[PDB]
Amino acid sequence: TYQYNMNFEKLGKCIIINNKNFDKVTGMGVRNGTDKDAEALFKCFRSLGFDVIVYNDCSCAKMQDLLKKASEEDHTNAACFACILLSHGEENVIYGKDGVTPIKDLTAHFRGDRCKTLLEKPKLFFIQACRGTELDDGIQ
Amino acid sequence: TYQYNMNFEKLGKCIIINNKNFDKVTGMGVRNGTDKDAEALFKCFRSLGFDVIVYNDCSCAKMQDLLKKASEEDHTNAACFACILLSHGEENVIYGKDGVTPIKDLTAHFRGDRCKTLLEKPKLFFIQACRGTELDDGIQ
Amino acid sequence: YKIPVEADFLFAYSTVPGYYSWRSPGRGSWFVQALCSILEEHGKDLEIMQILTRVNDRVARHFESQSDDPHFHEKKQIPCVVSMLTKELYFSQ
Amino acid sequence: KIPVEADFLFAYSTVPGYYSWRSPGRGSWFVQALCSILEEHGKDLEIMQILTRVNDRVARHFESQSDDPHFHEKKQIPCVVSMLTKELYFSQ
Amino acid sequence: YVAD
Amino acid sequence: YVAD
Repeated sequence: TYQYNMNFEKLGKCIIINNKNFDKVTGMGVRNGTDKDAEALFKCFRSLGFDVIVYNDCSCAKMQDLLKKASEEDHTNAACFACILLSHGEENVIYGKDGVTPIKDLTAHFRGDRCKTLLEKPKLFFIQACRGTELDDGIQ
Repeated sequence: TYQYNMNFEKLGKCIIINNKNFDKVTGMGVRNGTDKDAEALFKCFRSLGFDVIVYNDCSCAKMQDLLKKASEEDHTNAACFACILLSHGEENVIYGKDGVTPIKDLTAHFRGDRCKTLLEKPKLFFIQACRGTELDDGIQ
Repeated sequence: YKIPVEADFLFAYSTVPGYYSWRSPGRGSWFVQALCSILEEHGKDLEIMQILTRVNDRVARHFESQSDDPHFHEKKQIPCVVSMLTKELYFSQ
Repeated sequence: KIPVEADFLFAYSTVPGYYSWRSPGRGSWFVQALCSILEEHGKDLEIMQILTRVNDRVARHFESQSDDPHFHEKKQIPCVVSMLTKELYFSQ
Repeated sequence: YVAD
Repeated sequence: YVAD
């Protein structure tokens, strides 16, 4: 009707990528506290009914690999899909431990023409990272 | 509470920029059927209670100025603000008969710090323009 | 105390980043057709995001571009909403 | 036929071009808010409502505090991008 | 139809 | 307070 059908054996898979330590080359510091979030996110999404698995300090290749494999899994009995990214980031890109990779490439795998089992089902991405360097001063 | 406060003298301004004709030098063509939209949009937003103004075939300078002036007006007694854009576009950019201008420059005029009277109030922008050249083939 | 300067902004794009937007020289653009259609019907009784979600679905379904070119023949379109709103928005009461 | 780009939703911790503030002690602001709003209404509010509350919660309650006068008392607002075509509820 |  |  007007809402997504949530009538499935499973709610969906929730992938949580938690990058805390980065390669010396990347020049990015350690994201302390990122574990405090991951645990909180893990508990939260588990409570909603997600079958959540967490991946730590992943190389760009790794992250690409995971999201690709997952898009190739069979989501026929899943109500939806959810992915969470906790890392360093910049405009349009996210950091792996070895470098950066385009967010659009990580999410493209789930396009309808590339992941039928999730066709017409919500695909959720939560990203906690930077998107630039500008700051917000506030007002009044 | 959990809803934007709607108790104001008036709902607000609804600016509609209807670009149908462009300069040959831009290589853009007449956007036929845009008047239909403009006519529809205005009648429609008028019903909601907005004080709608319709501008036609604007230059880039015009669009900028037009919007800046609007942000400099007194929105104290208005529940919110709404702006509609009907023209040619490309990612992050919007055409004027003149040429091209960043959509962000147009909306920046209403930032909290730059438009105190519209602070804590919803600033809405509807945009009918292209954001690139890709085509969605579809599925199933 | 203070508030973000980017707060309370909402963008309703006829299409997603990097794609085309469809318009009928006689009927007008799809997105605008749909938007107006839904606003006539639920303008005062639905929350803004509700309206726009409905618009998204309408443009997603109902329409399909007809052209005698392999590239422009039978293509789809999906709008794109960007919200920085901090409260629910209703156009009445 | 369905748009291959449809039914996607992105909940960014910040708007394009800005910074996201994480508290090495309590964790990032977006996640804190997202978790609290979830572990309290996740089962009864539509997805957009939830995210709006996270936006508000983040927009208000938080405000940076660092030495660098240029990184002192800064604010942040999350960004939600939606291509959903139906309402989303995590139940029933 | 036509692209915009 | 740090940035990501």
